Amino acid sequence: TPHIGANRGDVAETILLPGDPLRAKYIAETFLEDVVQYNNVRGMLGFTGTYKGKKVSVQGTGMGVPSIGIYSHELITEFGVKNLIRVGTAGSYQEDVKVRDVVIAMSASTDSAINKLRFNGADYAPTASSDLVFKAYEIAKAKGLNVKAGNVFTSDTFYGDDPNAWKKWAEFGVLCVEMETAQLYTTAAKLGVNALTLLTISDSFITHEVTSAEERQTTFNEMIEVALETALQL
Amino acid sequence: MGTPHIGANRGDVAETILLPGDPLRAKYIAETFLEDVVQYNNVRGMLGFTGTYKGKKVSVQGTGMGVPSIGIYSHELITEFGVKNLIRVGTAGSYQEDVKVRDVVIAMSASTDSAINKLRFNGADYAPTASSDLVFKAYEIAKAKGLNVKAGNVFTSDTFYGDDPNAWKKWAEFGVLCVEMETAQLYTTAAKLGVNALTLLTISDSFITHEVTSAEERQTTFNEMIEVALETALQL
Amino acid sequence: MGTPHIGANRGDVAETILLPGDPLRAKYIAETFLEDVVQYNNVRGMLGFTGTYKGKKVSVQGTGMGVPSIGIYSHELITEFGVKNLIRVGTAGSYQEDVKVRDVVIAMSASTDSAINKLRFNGADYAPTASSDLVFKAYEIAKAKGLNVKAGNVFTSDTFYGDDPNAWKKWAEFGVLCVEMETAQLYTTAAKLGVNALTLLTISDSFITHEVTSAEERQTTFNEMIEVALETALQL
Amino acid sequence: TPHIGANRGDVAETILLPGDPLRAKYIAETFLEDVVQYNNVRGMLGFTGTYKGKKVSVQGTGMGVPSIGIYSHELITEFGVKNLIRVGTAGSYQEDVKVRDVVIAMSASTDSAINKLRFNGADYAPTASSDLVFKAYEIAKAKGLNVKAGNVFTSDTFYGDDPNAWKKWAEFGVLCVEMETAQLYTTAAKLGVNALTLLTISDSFITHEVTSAEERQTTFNEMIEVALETALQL
Amino acid sequence: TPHIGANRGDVAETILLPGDPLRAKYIAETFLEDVVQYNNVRGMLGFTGTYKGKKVSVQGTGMGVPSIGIYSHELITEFGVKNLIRVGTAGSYQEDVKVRDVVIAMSASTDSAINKLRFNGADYAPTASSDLVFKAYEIAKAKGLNVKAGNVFTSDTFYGDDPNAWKKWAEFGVLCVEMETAQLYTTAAKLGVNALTLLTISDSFITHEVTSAEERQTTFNEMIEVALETALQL
Amino acid sequence: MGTPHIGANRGDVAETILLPGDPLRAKYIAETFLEDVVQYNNVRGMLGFTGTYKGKKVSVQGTGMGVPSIGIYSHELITEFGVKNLIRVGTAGSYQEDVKVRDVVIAMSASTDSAINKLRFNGADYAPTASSDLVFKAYEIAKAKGLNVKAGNVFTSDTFYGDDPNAWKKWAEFGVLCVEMETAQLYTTAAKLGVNALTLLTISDSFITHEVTSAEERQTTFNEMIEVALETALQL
Repeated sequence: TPHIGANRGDVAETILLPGDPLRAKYIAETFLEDVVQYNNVRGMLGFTGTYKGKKVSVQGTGMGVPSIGIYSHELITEFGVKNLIRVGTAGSYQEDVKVRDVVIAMSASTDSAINKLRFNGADYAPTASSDLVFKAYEIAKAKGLNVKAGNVFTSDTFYGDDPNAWKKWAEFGVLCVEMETAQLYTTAAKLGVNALTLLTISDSFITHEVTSAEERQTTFNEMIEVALETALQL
Repeated sequence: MGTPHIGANRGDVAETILLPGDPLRAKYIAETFLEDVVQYNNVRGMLGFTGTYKGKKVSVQGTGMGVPSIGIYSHELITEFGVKNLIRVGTAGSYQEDVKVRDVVIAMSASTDSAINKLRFNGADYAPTASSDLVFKAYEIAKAKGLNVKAGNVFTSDTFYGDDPNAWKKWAEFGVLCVEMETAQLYTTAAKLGVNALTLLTISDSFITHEVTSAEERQTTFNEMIEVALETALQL
Repeated sequence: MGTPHIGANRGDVAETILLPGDPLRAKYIAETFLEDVVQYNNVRGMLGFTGTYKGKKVSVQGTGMGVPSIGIYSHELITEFGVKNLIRVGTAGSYQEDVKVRDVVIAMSASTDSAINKLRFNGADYAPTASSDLVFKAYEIAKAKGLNVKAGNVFTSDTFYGDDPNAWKKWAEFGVLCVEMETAQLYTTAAKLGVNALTLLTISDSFITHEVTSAEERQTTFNEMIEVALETALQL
Repeated sequence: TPHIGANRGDVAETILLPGDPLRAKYIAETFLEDVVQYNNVRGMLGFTGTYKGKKVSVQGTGMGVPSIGIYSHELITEFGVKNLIRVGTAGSYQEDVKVRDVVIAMSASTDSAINKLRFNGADYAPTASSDLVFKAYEIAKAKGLNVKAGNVFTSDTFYGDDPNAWKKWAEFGVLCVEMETAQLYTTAAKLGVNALTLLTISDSFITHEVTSAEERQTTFNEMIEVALETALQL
Repeated sequence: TPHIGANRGDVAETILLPGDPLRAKYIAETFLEDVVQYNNVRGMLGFTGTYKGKKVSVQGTGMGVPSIGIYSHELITEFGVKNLIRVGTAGSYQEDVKVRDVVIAMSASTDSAINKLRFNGADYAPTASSDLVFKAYEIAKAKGLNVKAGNVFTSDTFYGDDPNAWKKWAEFGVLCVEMETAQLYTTAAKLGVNALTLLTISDSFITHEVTSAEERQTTFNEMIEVALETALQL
Repeated sequence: MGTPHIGANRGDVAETILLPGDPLRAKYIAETFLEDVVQYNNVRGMLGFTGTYKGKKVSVQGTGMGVPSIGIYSHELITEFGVKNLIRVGTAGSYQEDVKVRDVVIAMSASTDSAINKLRFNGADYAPTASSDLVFKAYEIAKAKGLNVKAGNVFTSDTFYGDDPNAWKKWAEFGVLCVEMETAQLYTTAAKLGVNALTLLTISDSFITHEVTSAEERQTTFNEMIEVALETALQL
């Protein structure tokens, strides 16, 4: 409510969640029919339309655990959302994981304290909904995409103090780093709904390639198609 | 051209910047208080503007909500665009009976439940702290404006919707004035990079009372805060 | 010859291994499902066997209970004996009403109260995660076998007899399927060493219901799990 | 009571708190009139007198968070003290911060666990009373002292294992290291009273200058004058 | 019960606890008369017999804090065991501590989280029963053994990532590393019974000597004799 | 001459030192038990003395209260003045019914809520431990003196006035004998620097009973403890 200026009914049961509200705009204009914009509070654009006849929503979450914490909670509790598919970007930690590859997050490691606080310092592993993982994987394979499914690192920090810090995570099989998933999976689990993160590799700690701002906003089409086809099967 | 989060050139951003959380509030500040306004950023809709206030160049830009979001923007602004003075202008919820709605709070420091510094200092407690020159200038301006100003510790929360309704009380017992979501990061980043930072906050609600205020009332108080921030900007 | 915990030579262990906690369960699996069985380990009574399943070499070995115990065995098996695929086959207690006794759980990941990774990552939260190729193969086999299969997060407990009877509930609220004592270590070690790991679990009891099952019933379900693990082994 | 051998009434509402009881003695003999010694328990000297007609107290706290924890608590709860002004010494972490400079602590970073324990591992920032900060700053400026006001580090450890450990703190703007303030500010906040720390730089991690024991006890007059003038305005 | 397949009465009041069940077998066959095997669940052999006329038990615990946590709890609560003497192996952290030396653990440092969780992150020091320490020390000295008594490190990890990690512990006087004692001492203290760990040095971080599997199982006789003589006096 | 906290020369301090928390107790010990006493320290009023006991040189010095205070004094004494044996002689509050007022406790080890070692060992649990030679000598002396002596774990508290009246109980359930404020630091420092340390404690009050004792009674028991410490000193 304080953050989404709309009524229950305005948002579909399944929603795609880019971090960038302008990417939500792009998805809505490019892939959906009969689009209605239901939110402009804080510029966090949210749209509802149809994809091949099925109602779907798309809305920006902003960057970081706390921002997506706010939007995922409100979407679930106040708008009755049941399936949440993050479509985001991430920096590769693996030579095997290339700029513009698509990755499924089975789980999310994190340096956020959100769960450390709640479990008295133990290690909760935020985990994807298996059904969504399986469906998204199958759709991807049927499309010719060599999609990997594994652990991603959700960081609070884009500009770390130590340029070599990523290497410890990569040694333990972490595919890439992004900034939202540990929170999305935690909240989905807590509230009894379903969540999946798909990512497009936008930067690389191996080769140091950086995609442009325009490229991230309007050209990562493969992940969007996977997410939409996934939504269609839910 | 720019950074992956700010699509502008060096020179497009003034040396002093105001930092509302909401990019629509940046647009409002720019339209309301600045002359000859140019928009330098639209990446991710994170509106940023540059204009003059009483003849002096000043910028204003949304940061998004939360420590990680402002961490990205403050870092890029300082290292890529040469920003020297960063003044957050936000809203907060009061934890104290004598911190009333429509009061202005100056953050001397920020407590937090974010893990950003716990990681950095091997589990020790770093206290993110405001630039004193900015605290002193802002206080004297606010006072002379006749405003009800408090200066103290604020709580930078990582979690808006927490498990425990009463958890704020522990912080309130230890004198914390109010809760917001950005300041510990702003102060840490400015300290690391050797620049100047200040957070000003209008009290928009109270965990203690349930006083209601009109939109006109809220606008007037917000404008007062912005004036304090801009008159501060003038003296740097 | 060997390591201080496995008294065998390189070559004695197949590239894929099943890992019951109980070495008497390793003996049972070997006798029941494997041909031309050779025992390669008796050090500390930690029985390990190598035989063929449908003509393919496969090993099976007890790990002991707990993160430190499986930490020793998995490390030695991988680094000294060249094991590439490690499939734990265990029992677990259900934390969920729809995770019923005699169900099979595939661990996609493992939460834990062990400090092994807290130490490694400076207090951050590493999520030990299964090899997806093994998760996908095992799921499809179990499904086609008509089994009631769930795939999700399991809790690797350091303490069987804890101070607090209700402590599991916090984990259950956050979707944890069941509790066991080895998986976070198995997944972390396999990830570090660049090999493949999977945990399969039969639900032996419930924290929610108190359903009773016969030994024949328990044997049948256990055999089904082993078949899934061995049919998975076949495709690697 | 177990630690201060005196009755309510014997201590003034405003008190100066050096760590060194012999420095309390010095302040009392040098700056106060009509001095009465109210405490000698454990040799922790405490005096009450007048400064320009206003009643003030001065008492040693001992070194370290736990010692000042004891004395600040007893002073507030049993003796009705309302304003607590620590006048201490500290080692510089900044080239800008010279031996014999005076510093105001706006806040205190710490490696003490006192607050980690209480806030479930979150980061409480012990903070000075703004009124005292402003008054002390103004008095200092009117005296010709270039006083800095910023973050100080309260350590449990004088002799650290790592000779380079201080450098991380200095990178993040920490002015100097002392051993009391995080506790004084925490207790003052908890009990609803007012606190300020003034420090004289007695050692330097930059130049390695060390002042003598005599110098710390009887020659740091500038901070004492600021504190007394501050008390006078309260 | 789930882990020990026997009835109250089958186990004596004093028990020796090697980690290795085959070492329990060795002790029982070599030192005890009238031996009965009371446990074979999970192959964790347990025996009861007499040593010089006094009933004693010996049982394997398995390796690691969680495994001994299980067996020590069941032994105490369900079988009425009152004295628990671990007879284990450990790797030396001190040039002074040689392969085949015998060590008494007065206390156990640990990297286990078992107590961090329980004491809100404070530092509980698991400590031996003084009576058993004194008796075992005296017996050892009367045998000609130069026995050391000090702090041992209970680790969850045999194969650490950092080959130099042990050096910090050795600097602070840690004698050797093993994998059970912090748990045994914690549980004994909690349940109000008595515990002692004796160790034989089986590996050395100084010289890199490694004893064989056979040697650990059947040749560490000196510690066994000390433990048995200790039991006899209880 | 000296250190910033001890105003004396090398040679002024004996190789064995007794360490009361209270410097007035150091003065009392020196006057009561030592011959040919010289005061070597008055810095910060932290009285230190050197005299002979039965012809042997021994020192005695106040440490102040708390881990940080004794951290300074023990470090300087060892590294600058060549002290080899450090024996704290203090008071403590009992956590146990069979640890009665006027009993003597020998600290085998010290639990703590200080963060000194949590920082040092990356969040692991170091157990500060007494020198066994000193534990054994002191126990045998105390026993032969007919004293009621206990040897075990003590709790080194960082906070005298804690938030929670019942918090000691957790420690009491896990066998902790009593609470004091210095020992974890003393034992850690002596271990680091390769020297010998022991804490002896007279039980001055009880968290369990509320027994009252006369000053004469308290003096007698304290003198007994000092005798144990000094007879121990004699044999080093």
